Amino acid sequence: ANRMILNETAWFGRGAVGALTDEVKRRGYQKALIVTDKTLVQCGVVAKVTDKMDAAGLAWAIYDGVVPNPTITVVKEGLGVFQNSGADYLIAIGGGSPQDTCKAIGIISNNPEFADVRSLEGLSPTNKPSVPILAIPTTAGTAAEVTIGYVITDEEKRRKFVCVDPHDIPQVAFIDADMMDGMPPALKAATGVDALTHAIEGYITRGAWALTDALHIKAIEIIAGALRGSVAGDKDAGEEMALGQYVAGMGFSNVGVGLVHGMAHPLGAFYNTPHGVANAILLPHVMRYNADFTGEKYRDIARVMGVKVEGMGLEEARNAAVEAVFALNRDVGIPPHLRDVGVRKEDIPALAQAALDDVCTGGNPREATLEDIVELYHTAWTS
Amino acid sequence: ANRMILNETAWFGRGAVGALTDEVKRRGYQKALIVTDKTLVQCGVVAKVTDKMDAAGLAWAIYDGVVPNPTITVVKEGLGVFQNSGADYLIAIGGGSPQDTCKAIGIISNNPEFADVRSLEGLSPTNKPSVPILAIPTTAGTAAEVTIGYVITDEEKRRKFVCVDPHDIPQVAFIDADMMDGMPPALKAATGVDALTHAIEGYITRGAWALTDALHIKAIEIIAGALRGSVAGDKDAGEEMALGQYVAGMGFSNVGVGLVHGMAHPLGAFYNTPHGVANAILLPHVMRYNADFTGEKYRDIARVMGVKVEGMGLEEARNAAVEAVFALNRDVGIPPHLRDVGVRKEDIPALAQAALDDVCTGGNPREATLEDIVELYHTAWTS
Ligand SMILES: NC(=O)C1=CN([C@@H]2O[C@H](COP(=O)(O)OP(=O)(O)OC[C@H]3O[C@@H](n4cnc5c(N)ncnc54)[C@H](O)[C@@H]3O)[C@@H](O)[C@H]2O)C=CC1
Ligand SMILES: NC(=O)C1=CN([C@@H]2O[C@H](COP(=O)(O)OP(=O)(O)OC[C@H]3O[C@@H](n4cnc5c(N)ncnc54)[C@H](O)[C@@H]3O)[C@@H](O)[C@H]2O)C=CC1
Ligand SMILES: [Fe+3]
Ligand SMILES: [Fe+3]
Repeated sequence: ANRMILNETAWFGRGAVGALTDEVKRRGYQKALIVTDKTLVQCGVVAKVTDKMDAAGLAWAIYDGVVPNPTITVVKEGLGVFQNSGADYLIAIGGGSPQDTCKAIGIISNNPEFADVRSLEGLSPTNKPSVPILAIPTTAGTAAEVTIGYVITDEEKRRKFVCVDPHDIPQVAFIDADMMDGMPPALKAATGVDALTHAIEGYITRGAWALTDALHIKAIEIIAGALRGSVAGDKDAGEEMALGQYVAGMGFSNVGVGLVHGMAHPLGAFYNTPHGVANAILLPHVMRYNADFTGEKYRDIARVMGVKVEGMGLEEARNAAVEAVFALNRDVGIPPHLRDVGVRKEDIPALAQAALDDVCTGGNPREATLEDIVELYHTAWTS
Repeated sequence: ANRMILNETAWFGRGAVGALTDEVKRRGYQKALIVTDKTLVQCGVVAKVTDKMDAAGLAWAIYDGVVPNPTITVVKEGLGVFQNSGADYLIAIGGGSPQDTCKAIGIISNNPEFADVRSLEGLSPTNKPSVPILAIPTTAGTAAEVTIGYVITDEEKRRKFVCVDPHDIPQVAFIDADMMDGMPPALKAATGVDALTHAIEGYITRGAWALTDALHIKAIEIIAGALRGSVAGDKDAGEEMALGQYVAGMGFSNVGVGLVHGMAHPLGAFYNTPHGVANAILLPHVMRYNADFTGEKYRDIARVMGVKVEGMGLEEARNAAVEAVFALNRDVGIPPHLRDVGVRKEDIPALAQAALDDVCTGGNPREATLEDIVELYHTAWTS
């Protein structure tokens, strides 16, 4: 049997954070800890929420110490703030980094034996649900608001580790493009191809089944249709991306991804490479590696990405899907090589071992060896 | 902004009730009231759940007094059992009737100011969540396990009233075709076209948007592909129908349906007509009435119902969709006229007024007058 964890309550569309004060009142919560970063405070994005909260007379404190690729230290700092704040719920405002941080705080806060943070890794044997989380994405996106995974950086060990826990699922997600319009184009592009990577790896993952297939192929269609326009600054394209990134989550959270996420995590841990950029560069190279274990599914990808696949045989359609992703990466200004974003040749053997041992690699529809991952990094390295 | 209420946790596939004992233990519940009917006790379908529960050492009581089109009297009997049982949670085993009954008991049981049952009608202003509900459908189906609506019969007033409450959403749904194989073919057919009706009315409802559209058109595809085979007794067709009926719910619960449900509720209340059979007879007639306010959407329906649309104008495609539903109704043995299932000509004026006042009618993409609903019943009535 296949399990689906989803958000019990989700609000979709420009103005969706408009619903938050009434959700909080109907739930009887008394005080929020908002988990976010200095940038979203600075740019006035957190204020879009706190202004409404203040107008409704709802108490909030704020932790803004989250850094991209959130570390064990960030989780413990935020945990310390929550525990002294008196908060009875959490509001995650940000991308993956604040949202994963918020999941770790919420879990540890109702399961205090996990406050070392490392022991949460894998299928966390938590007894209690997370402190309730209201999740507000500001990137488009990691789909953190609807996934049961969160990823934390162990600095001492130089590795991103995955915590998977149904207890961490947010009680409400607010998917509101107003909260996303301030993303620089490069951030829209990087988080866009992240979303696309989720949808494409979810579509072809070992555990894929009819429902996740339907969700994933619709998310690829929405993302491929909207990203160029969103990066260009189109309003409706921004709103489409907010939805597409989410729908991808509904799928990949429940069945997994593959070697792209597997190979992107070591780059995060070694170099602090943004997750989306690492995914964007690796995606077409890994799709080429996977092509022969994906049945007719690349034909579907090619079609929804606007390639005329009528008549074109399966081998040509598989290549047109890989090329449509190369073309998207170029069109939205993602650098094409790992060397352009600070990766070192010398590190590839160690990166490849960490990629092979990454839990996300298990979902890849083609069995990867150390030497295959070594070769793949070398292919993404430089011309 | 658009809201989605879904199941936080759902298990899909043959053997899905296999997960119930683990879900109960993880949740720390002490004692279930199972809400069901004498038929599912008699046919040994309840035992498929209680045998696993007994093997896991889990306490259960049982209320088996639910009748099709569950009355106020059934809700109060079940309420009385729950309140004296000591149960801390509910397991709904059945079709719409036990599942809607279980939602009413769960709500009333944590919201004692609604125990008259009539006051729950509409957007019930409940303060408290329902007693937690684990939902196990045995028909394919009403999608009750995932909807926020429930429908109760006021015998004295001769009317089905709709209660809409996010507090009633089941904590976990187990969608397990093993629990559905015992349905007589006529019940598979009647609940099948119910599922199809939900998906088609959801697809064209006034509140329809991108997410519900994707869910609905995928559910029409699954249902139209599997129903004939399921009615014939095909195993995999049965499993497909279990999924399709659910996916339809994920949509229509969150945006609504239309005039088919609106006109079927009076038949329930006047005659105790099965819901699905009334939906099946009315569906193609209402679809023809709606055709011109459905954009390109009947062309989508025609395609996924296996009509060759390659070089077909939208007018012809709209008619082929109406005809594909007539053809399905014939092939699965649904009587074609309202007169064949015990409706009276003399009642049509009163039925039409009750249909017009039914809250479900509001979603219809074409504004219905009394005269239009009168005419529609007359069209479905006889040769
Ligand atoms: N929880 C899960 O299931 C998943 C986890 N992840 C994790 O998510 C993280 C990546 O999160 P992302 O959203 O890609 O970025 P992020 O949350 O790391 O943020 C990147 C940077 O963009 C800035 N930023 C974010 N939103 C902005 C906005 N609206 N306007 C202006 N600046 C803004 C932030 O302040 C930050 O400096 C990684 O740690 C990755 O491992 C990725 C996918 C799935
Ligand atoms: N909750 C919601 O949002 C919705 C509500 N409904 C409600 O659902 C009700 C109709 O529910 P249905 O599921 O169509 O039927 P039902 O639950 O009323 O049952 C119909 C008959 O079939 C029998 N049966 C059910 N499963 C069986 C199985 N596996 N094997 C043998 N016999 C079986 C039952 O014992 C019963 O006698 C109506 O009262 C309607 O208003 C309908 C759809 C949506
Ligand atoms: Fe990702
Ligand atoms: Fe129905």
